[PDB]
Amino acid sequence: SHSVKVYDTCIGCTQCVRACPCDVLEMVSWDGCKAGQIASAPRTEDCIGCKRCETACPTDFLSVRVYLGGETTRSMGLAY
Amino acid sequence: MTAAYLPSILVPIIGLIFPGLVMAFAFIYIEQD
Amino acid sequence: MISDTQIFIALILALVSLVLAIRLGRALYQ
Amino acid sequence: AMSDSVPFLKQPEALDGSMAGDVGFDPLGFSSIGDINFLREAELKHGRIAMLAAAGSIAQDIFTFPGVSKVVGTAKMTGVHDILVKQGAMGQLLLWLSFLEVFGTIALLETLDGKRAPGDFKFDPLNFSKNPETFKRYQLAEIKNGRLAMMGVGGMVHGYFITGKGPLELLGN
Amino acid sequence: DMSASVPFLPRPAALDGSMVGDVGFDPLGFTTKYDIKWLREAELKHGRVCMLASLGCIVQEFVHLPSEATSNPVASEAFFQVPAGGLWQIFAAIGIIEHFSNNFKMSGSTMFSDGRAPGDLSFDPLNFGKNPSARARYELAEIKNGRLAMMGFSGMIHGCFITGKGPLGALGSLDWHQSF
Amino acid sequence: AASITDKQKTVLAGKITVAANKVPVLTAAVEKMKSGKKPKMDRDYVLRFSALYLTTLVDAMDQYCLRDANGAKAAGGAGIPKVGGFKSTLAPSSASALYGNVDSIKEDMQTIRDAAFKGDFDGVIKAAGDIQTSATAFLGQAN
Amino acid sequence: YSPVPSPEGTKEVYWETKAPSSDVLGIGAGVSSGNFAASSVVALMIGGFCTGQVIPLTSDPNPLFLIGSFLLPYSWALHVAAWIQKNNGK
Amino acid sequence: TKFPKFSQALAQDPATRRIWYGLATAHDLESHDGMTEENLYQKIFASHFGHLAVIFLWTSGNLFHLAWQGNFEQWVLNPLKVKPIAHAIWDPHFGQPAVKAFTKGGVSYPVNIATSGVYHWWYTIGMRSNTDLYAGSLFLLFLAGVFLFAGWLHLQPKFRPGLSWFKNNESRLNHHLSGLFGFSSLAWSAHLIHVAIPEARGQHVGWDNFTKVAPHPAGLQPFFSGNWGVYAAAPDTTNHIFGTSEGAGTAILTFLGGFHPQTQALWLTDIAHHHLAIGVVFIFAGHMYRTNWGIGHSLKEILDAHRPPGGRLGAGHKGIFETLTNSLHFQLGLALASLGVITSLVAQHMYALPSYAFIAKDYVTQSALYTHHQYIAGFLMVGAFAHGAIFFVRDYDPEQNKNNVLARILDHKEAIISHLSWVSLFLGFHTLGIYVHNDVVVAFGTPEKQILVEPVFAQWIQASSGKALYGFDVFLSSSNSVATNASSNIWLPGWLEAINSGKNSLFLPIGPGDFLIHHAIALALHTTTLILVKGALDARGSKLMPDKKDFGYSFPCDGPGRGGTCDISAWDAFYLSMFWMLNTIGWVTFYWHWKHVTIWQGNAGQFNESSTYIMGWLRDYLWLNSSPLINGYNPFGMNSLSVWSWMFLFGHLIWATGF
Ligand code: CLA
Ligand code: CLA
Ligand code: CLA
Ligand code: CLA
Ligand code: CLA
Ligand SMILES: CC1=C(C#C/C(C)=C/C=C/C(C)=C/C=C/C=C(C)/C=C/C=C(\C)C#CC2=C(C)C[C@@H](O)CC2(C)C)C(C)(C)C[C@H](O)C1
Ligand SMILES: CC1=CCCC(C)(C)[C@H]1/C=C/C(C)=C/C=C/C(C)=C/C=C/C=C(C)/C=C/C=C(C)/C=C/C1=C(C)CCCC1(C)C
Ligand SMILES: CCCCCCCCCCCCO[C@H]1O[C@H](CO)[C@@H](O[C@H]2O[C@H](CO)[C@@H](O)[C@H](O)[C@H]2O)[C@H](O)[C@H]1O
Repeated sequence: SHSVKVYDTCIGCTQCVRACPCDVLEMVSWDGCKAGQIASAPRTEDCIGCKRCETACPTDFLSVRVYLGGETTRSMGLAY
Repeated sequence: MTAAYLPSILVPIIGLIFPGLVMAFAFIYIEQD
Repeated sequence: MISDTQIFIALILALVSLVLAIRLGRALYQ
Repeated sequence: AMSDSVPFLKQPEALDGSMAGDVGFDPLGFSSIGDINFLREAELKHGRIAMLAAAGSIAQDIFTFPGVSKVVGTAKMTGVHDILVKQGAMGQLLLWLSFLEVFGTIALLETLDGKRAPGDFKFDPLNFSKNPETFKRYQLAEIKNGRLAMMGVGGMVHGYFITGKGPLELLGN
Repeated sequence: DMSASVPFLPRPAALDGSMVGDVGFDPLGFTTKYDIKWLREAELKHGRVCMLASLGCIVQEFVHLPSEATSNPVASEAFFQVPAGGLWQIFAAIGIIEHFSNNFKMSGSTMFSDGRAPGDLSFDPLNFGKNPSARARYELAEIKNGRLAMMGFSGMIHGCFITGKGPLGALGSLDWHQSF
Repeated sequence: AASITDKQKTVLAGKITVAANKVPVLTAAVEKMKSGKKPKMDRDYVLRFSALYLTTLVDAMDQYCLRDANGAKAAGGAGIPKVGGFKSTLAPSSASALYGNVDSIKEDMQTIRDAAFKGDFDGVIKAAGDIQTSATAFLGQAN
Repeated sequence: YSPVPSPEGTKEVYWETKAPSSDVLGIGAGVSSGNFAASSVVALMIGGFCTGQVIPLTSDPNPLFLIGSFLLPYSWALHVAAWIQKNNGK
Repeated sequence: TKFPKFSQALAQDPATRRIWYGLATAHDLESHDGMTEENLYQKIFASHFGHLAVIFLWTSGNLFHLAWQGNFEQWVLNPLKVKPIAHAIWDPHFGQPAVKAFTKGGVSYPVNIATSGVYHWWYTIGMRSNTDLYAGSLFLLFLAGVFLFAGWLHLQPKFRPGLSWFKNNESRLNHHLSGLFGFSSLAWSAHLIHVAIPEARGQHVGWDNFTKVAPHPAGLQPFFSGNWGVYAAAPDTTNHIFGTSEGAGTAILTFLGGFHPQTQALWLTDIAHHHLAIGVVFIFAGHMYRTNWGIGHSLKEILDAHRPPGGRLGAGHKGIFETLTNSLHFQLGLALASLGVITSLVAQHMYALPSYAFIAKDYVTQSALYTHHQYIAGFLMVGAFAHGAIFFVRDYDPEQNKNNVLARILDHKEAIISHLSWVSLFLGFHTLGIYVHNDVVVAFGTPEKQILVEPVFAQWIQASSGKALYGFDVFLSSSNSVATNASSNIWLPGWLEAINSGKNSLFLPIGPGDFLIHHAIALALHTTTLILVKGALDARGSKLMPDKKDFGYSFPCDGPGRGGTCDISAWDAFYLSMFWMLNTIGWVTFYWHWKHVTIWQGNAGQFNESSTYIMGWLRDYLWLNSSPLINGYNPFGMNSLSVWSWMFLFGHLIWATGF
């Protein structure tokens, strides 16, 4: 599966979670930013690797990062 | 050419039997669990 | 020129090299 | 602390006086470059080879071995070397001395580790170092005669080069 | 401390005196690089082959089996005069002896597992060996005669190359007078 | 039952046979040079043919004669081949009776060389035929 | 990763001062700067003389002048060592 | 699925990608599952043994296929007229006219005509028959078997070497310089003196007689006597016929210079003294580093001590020792760069100064050899920069390289890349402008208005080597110069005769077309260097991707965000630079082949007048010389060129498929 990391530069804008087509990311409680929330990736086995979350991230260099790894049926987006 | 039978013996073997057996055994090797 | 026996000797040496190459390939494959 | 041999010069740092013939003579400072044990082993080898060479030059003026006079004719000193390179004497001696010097290479390798005195091959078949003062006296005499024989061989061979006579043929007239 | 044969060199650490024929003579340090048991087995095999070879050169110079192929007194020319098939039979018999006496263990590591003492092929048909005081002296005499025969066969075959007369013939034809 | 010396003799005889059968290639080549629209002698071709084939023929014949005269000391009983040092314990190769053809072919080689420098086609042809006959005589005499 | 091996006696000779330490001269670490400078001048003179003797090179060059010609590039390293020892207080 | 047993991630791939990626990462041992450094080095050692065995088997196959199906014994007799045979053809898809048309070389079966030049090489080094060719093939089979067994053995337990043995720089440098370079060169000099030169002089020397046939009549007595110049006396006469004693000399070591007047190749005695001198110099080089006996240099001390005290290089070369020893990619980049330079050098110096007899008259062989080794050179240089980029991704530790030369390269990478970009744009703008200017002004009927710059710098260099064509009268082209007087007794007559005769490729005359094509070559080299250096230095990160080192050396992209990141990895810079490498070797080989084809035809003025504009290259080189190739088969028949006529089209197909 692909690996998705969220670094502590996250401002909790929830844009990466809204951009995710595969429901990989979610918002959890945090105290490191003014929004009081940070992104997390509990479901990276469903990650296709499209990097729409990285496109959605507004922080100078990204807070959410996708590292493409081992390809599975889900990560390759195969309907067969 | 001395031993002129050797091209007509070995060229069909090397060009058709060797790749067929290699492709078959490599297929079995790469597809087996 | 070269005789049939000389070609056969070269073929035997090549077969020995084939056996040694198979052994090296198996050793490298662990 | 000035050197005893050269009084207007500073004593060399690598010369302690513990070695035979050490008078502190090193104006050019060669002992600072090389290991002193390597240098002393070289000095002893040059001196012993020169002692044998000086004695040989004198003896080959004195007499010749049976049959040598036809092989070499009248071509004394270094002139025989080429002739006996055409014959097999020089090659045989070179082979056997090369064997001995392979073992001398092992001995020098043991000297450089501090586990062998320079020039010490422990060759005293007829025991003369029976007393530690005679040992020092014989060490001083060996190093002095080695240096004297080095310069004597130089003199004998270069005088032969000029004259063609030999060490004792020159003194004959 | 210092080796007995070479006083100015230290005694080799592998040669502690348990092995027979030891005067501490390993100046080049082959014992540090190679196993002592393999070197002793090699020394005994080289020495035994040279013992047979020196005896062979001496007896073949004087007496031979009756044929014209076997008639050459010189050993080196005898090797080329005799039929090659018998030489191949000699080679094959040596090979089967090598395979059998070693009990089919011929590698350096493999000979000494289930290990026999070096040079012992369990061959003693007359059984002089059984007395130990005779045994040790026999061991020392075998190692010294093997070394001496190695030197003797080397001299004999190279003298056969130089002279072409055979060993006693070369010794009798040493020339006091030579031109060079 | 054959010795090593006999095996070396058979190897040398095979070499002599091969070079003797190579010679008519030079014969046909020189006849093609002569039977041309502009007949010119390829001197270099004749010289290289000589230096390969006639030289290896002469060398193999010389080695056969050396093994014939001396015997087992010429097959390796005197050691490695040497130049200088010690003393040759071998009889000269001229002592073999078979050396006469070896003396003939060599001089014919010089004839060939001279003819190759002279342009004489028929000299090359006749000396090559003489070399063939002397090789046949050597091979049928040596057995 | 794994330890990179060096020959026995390898020391740290990295320098940021005016001159390197004398250890960079190896066996010549104990030679004074005056001896180095004198040997450099002598080596330049002998090497230039020997080279000028062998510049019209023939098929039989003198081996002594050939050996002595190599002292001319030796003299460069000698004056560098002279500067090093002079700025090392030696 | 367990085909990629070295990659668990690949083995669980459910698609056809698994087979491809297992094939493509099989020899990338550092990325394999659970790879340790010791196992990595041992596998590399055995693989190197296997590649050596492959090389020996290939050479033995060339020797065997020649000894069996070639015409080497016929070619030795008439080297300038007989076409050399590579191997026989047995193709059941042939018709009878193809069997007839490939029956060449004086034999009765279809053959391919050799272009590798192995005939000239083997003939020059003393092989004369098919028997010694066959014996060499057997020996190389045995040697390949020995190296296969060694590769197997040095992987067996109690023979696997440790990491301290593999990272022993001083011992490997001393042994490979003194023995692998020095003693091999000395032994080759021995082979030339003992075997090759006597066979060149019509005397057979083999294993059966080389201990009794002295290389020189005086023997080793002049060598042991110090009278070495005796070996230079009586050289081969200018009337010497190669392979015969006619006009042969007795010298074994000369410095004659120039070419043998018949073979048009370098004197074999000159080659023997060359390899002897190279052996002596390299053995002296191989006693430099300390291994076990106190004397010798330490590589770490040399590297750490060479910091310039002005501080312009920062910390100097401190830390480079560990960085180079710990990184196999640094070592591979250095080795590939040096090899690529030297195979370019081989390509230039072997056409200019051929060493094999009669190979300068084999035009197909010279063209094939130059093109082959120059394409090998381009591949090697691209590989050097690629594996340097891999070193920056995988092995570069910045904290271990503080203020180092490597760190300062990384700290002024923007200046380096920008100045490379400037020099590439400079060269390309003005070189293409001069070519297009010449094209337009020649098309409008006024070739006298062309911008034709004489290459006076390289002509001055040629005159400094003694070329009297340009009238520069400097160094060796001046009869009163100290450089002329210095070499006048040793090599100057033969060299001056070879450089001033217009019968060879020794310092060929050059004009404005040569000027333009070297400046185009300078453009292509600088641009390929720009791509490769920009890939290596941005491999760890850029402004568009500051964490690129976290993604490895090769990855597709970083997605369409941040403007789009197609081809952002350093592997993609390798991929882009491959096209530029193909372009530059194309330009170089086009120049070489067109200049040599016009010179060999006796029509060098065609190159001199047509190379100054691009239409001349398209019409007088590509279109004009394509006619026998495209007529290898036609509706009227076929001939032996038909296979090339096929392969040509084959190439035009697969290239397009790449698109
Ligand atoms: C120069 C110093 C020196 C000395 C004092 C000795 C002394 C000795 N060696 Mg020795 N040896 C030497 C150098 C020396 N060796 C060298 C350089 C080699 C070559 C590496 C050898 C190789 C060698 C072998 C192989 C053997 C000896 C043996 C012996 C002992 C028998 C006595 C003898 O004459 O044999 C000397 C025989 C030789 C072949 C060596 C000749 C070399 C010179 C000429 C040394 C002369 C030795 C001297 C005459 C004896 C002095 C005896 C002393 C105790 C009073 C004796 C203790 C034998 C022994 O008993 O060991 C168990 C033996 O088997 N040596
Ligand atoms: C290192 C041991 C050694 C030594 C010093 C010698 C010494 C000698 N041998 Mg010998 N030899 C040896 C081992 C040795 N051999 C071995 C192991 C074999 C093979 C089983 C031979 C086979 C042999 C033959 C067939 C001949 C000699 C001959 C000679 C003499 C002249 C040298 C020669 O032609 O090259 C030696 C030739 C070889 C094929 C030996 C090569 C193999 C060894 C290991 C290398 C030894 C080279 C040696 C250092 C050379 C020293 C002499 C040098 C000063 C010129 C010389 C006395 C010749 C002779 O007696 O002339 C009348 C001769 O015809 N030898
Ligand atoms: C080096 C490899 C090689 C070799 C030796 C051959 C050999 C041959 N090809 Mg060719 N071919 C090859 C590669 C090769 N091809 C490739 C790569 C292609 C693709 C471009 C083609 C495409 C091709 C075509 C399109 C045709 C040939 C034909 C032929 C035959 C020549 C005409 C003839 O007399 O047939 C007479 C034929 C026979 C007497 C029948 C022979 C039947 C064989 C002996 C049965 C073998 C069974 C099998 C291999 C057993 C092993 C299976 C195992 C590997 C799994 C001949 C057998 C022609 C032909 O006749 O095909 C039969 C033909 O039409 N080839
Ligand atoms: C760029 C080339 C280069 C350089 C700079 C060096 C530099 C050095 N090498 Mg190296 N080397 C090289 C290439 C090089 N090498 C190559 C190519 C090889 C091998 C083929 C070697 C092999 C090598 C070895 C094996 C060793 C060195 C060593 C050394 C060091 C010794 C310094 C020295 O000689 O002081 C010596 C000092 C002097 C010569 C001063 C002269 C003393 C007095 C003043 C004499 C003059 C007296 C008077 C004025 C003259 C008249 C005399 C008359 C009365 C007789 C030095 C750092 C040695 C070392 O230390 O290793 C680290 C060492 O063991 N090198
Ligand atoms: C004939 C084809 C061609 C041409 C002309 C270029 C040209 C260029 N490439 Mg390039 N390239 C090509 C094919 C080509 N490439 C291919 C197939 C690949 C493989 C994918 C690459 C890969 C590649 C890489 C990877 C790099 C380049 C770089 C460069 C530039 C520097 C080299 C140079 O000469 O600068 C001089 C520039 C030129 C000769 C361009 C032509 C300028 C024209 C003639 C000016 C006139 C414009 C005209 C008036 C406009 C009028 C239009 C209007 C009427 C509509 C340059 C823009 C490098 C770069 O950017 O360096 C800075 C670089 O990094 N290229
Ligand atoms: C140690 C070892 C021992 C051994 C031993 C060895 C054998 C001991 C022998 C050592 C011998 C060889 C000593 C030689 C000395 C030479 C002298 C110094 C020089 C004269 C040269 C100068 C004066 C001069 C010259 C002159 C000029 C230039 C030219 C001429 O016109 C005139 C002239 C000639 C006057 C033994 C075995 C006994 C036992 C012991 O248990 C161990
Ligand atoms: C990127 C990558 C990352 C890190 C690893 C890495 C591999 C190190 C790196 C890549 C580095 C890359 C691979 C570098 C590749 C580099 C290039 C190919 C090096 C070429 C050097 C030419 C030298 C200076 C010889 C010049 C000739 C001169 C001295 C001659 C003068 C004279 C001679 C004597 C004789 C007469 C002529 C004249 C002219 C009078
Ligand atoms: C001790 C201080 C000085 C040492 C100098 C040593 C110089 C180098 C020695 C050379 C090797 C030994 O050389 C000694 O054996 C050689 C054996 O081939 C002899 O060489 C002889 O035989 C060779 C082989 O057939 C011939 O090619 C030679 O022409 C012939 O001279 C030398 O003539 C002899 O002197």
